[PDB]
Amino acid sequence: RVPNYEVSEKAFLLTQSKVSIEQRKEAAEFVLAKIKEEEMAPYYKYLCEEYLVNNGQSDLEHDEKSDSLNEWIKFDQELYNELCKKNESKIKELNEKIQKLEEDDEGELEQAQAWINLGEYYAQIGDKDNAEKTLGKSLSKAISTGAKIDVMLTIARLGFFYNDQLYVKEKLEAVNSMIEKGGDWERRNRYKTYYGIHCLAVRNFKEAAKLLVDSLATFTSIELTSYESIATYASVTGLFTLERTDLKSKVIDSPELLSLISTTAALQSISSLTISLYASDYASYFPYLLETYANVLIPCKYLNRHADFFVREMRRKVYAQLLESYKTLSLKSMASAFGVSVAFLDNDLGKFIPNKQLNCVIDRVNGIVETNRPDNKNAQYHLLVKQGDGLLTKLQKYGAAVRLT
Amino acid sequence: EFKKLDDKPSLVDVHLLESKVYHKLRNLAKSKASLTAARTAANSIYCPTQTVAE
Amino acid sequence: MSTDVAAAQAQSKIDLTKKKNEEINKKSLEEDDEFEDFPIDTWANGETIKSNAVTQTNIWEENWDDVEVDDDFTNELKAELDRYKRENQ
Repeated sequence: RVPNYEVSEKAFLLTQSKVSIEQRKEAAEFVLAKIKEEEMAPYYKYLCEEYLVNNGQSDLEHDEKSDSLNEWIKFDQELYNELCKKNESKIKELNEKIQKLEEDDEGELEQAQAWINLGEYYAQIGDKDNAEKTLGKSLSKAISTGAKIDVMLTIARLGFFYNDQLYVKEKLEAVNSMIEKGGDWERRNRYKTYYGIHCLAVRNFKEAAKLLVDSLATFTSIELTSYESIATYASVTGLFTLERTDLKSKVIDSPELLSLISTTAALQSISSLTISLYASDYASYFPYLLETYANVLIPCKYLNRHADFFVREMRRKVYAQLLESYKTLSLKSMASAFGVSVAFLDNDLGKFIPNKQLNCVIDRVNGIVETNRPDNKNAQYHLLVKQGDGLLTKLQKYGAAVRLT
Repeated sequence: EFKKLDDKPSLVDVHLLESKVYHKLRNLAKSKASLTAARTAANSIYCPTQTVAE
Repeated sequence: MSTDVAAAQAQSKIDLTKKKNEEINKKSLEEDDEFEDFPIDTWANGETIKSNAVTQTNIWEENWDDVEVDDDFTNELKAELDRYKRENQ
């Protein structure tokens, strides 16, 4: 249960090769250690299934790659023999003990509880298929509602372990049904953080942002990644989704973030960005951008998909707030503010502008940047009429279909 | 452990230290929560000059 | 399969016996379903259906990507270069 999210998190570092060499190597030593102790040999082999002849592969179990910077992934047949020994042993013994508890008769309580004990072993060794079955028998037999919440969650955690986001997706719909039927708050906190991390992994950061603020105030730690990590997820969602005012009020009215200060590199890079952004310092905004990229997105499982998406959107927001405060800027003045040369700026503005979410134009000959973004009645007009075409269209088709049938 | 065995005039002092701790970490949530505590502890009156000054 | 938003055109229509033959006719009119010619034509299986994250499999939401150029390389070259020019001024 508990060691599992540590392993998964470390392993992720070996999956990439865009992370630092010395950070990947310490992490690799750790993983081997728990391969021995916790039997994580099946997940070691799984990483090789996700490459096929992709960087991070050097395995002696199957094919190997010499363009990888990973070289600490190299299997042995000592690893493999040690596995079959341990697997065979543990399973025979532990099942035998569990079987006698089923024999002793009390249907609701004794049998149901015996069925849970299998699912912890199968979770531990990282097999999704066998875990699901044995924990399915537990849910089928009447047990307390809290337990049912625990066990559905346990299944949904194996989907983040392998990183199959869909696996998490399906199962947590079942939590949302049982959350009110159980009506328990202990585990309500946990739910908000799980479904939070689901939203984090996909492209819906609005939902995440509302769930993850709650996570800070009150935290349950079972089957959830370390609390320094939970602060790092909150700051990401807040900056991306919310704008100056909401964002600002949020990180001054969160004591939890402030009492913790910096404590790991990822947390530091995120927090730095924050201050600069609402405080209107753009000199130092830009080093922090580069820093977040390296130490926040790449290490995280759920934000490495968004590595590029993140930098893209963040340059838009910074620019938006600047454009808000100025009628005009000169390109050279706007460049000096960032700490980037004159030519450097023109490229960046010009990728955002035809897409039209920056809503400004650049007189090149005058060297000014003009801002023609409406906030009047003209702006409201643009929003509304676009939605009203959409009402027409929806009625048109559904109309036509019913008249004919 | 001293909530289970509280009979000490000495825990007014503990409460005050804690409040200072939290103030300088810059959370007011629990800076507030501890100042109330120390004040409750100083209702039964057994405090030195120094203690009330704090 | 589907076209447009999947649920908006899926609920709209179903087969009745009256309509059934008539659809078969429109497909035949075109000549082939046009999805069994495309694999023949590539001479194995595609190569550029995997070109982008949304293109690969439709399970993620849009990310509006089409260039796939990491921006971290270009930004480090920008940061360091403005700084040296200023320093040696």
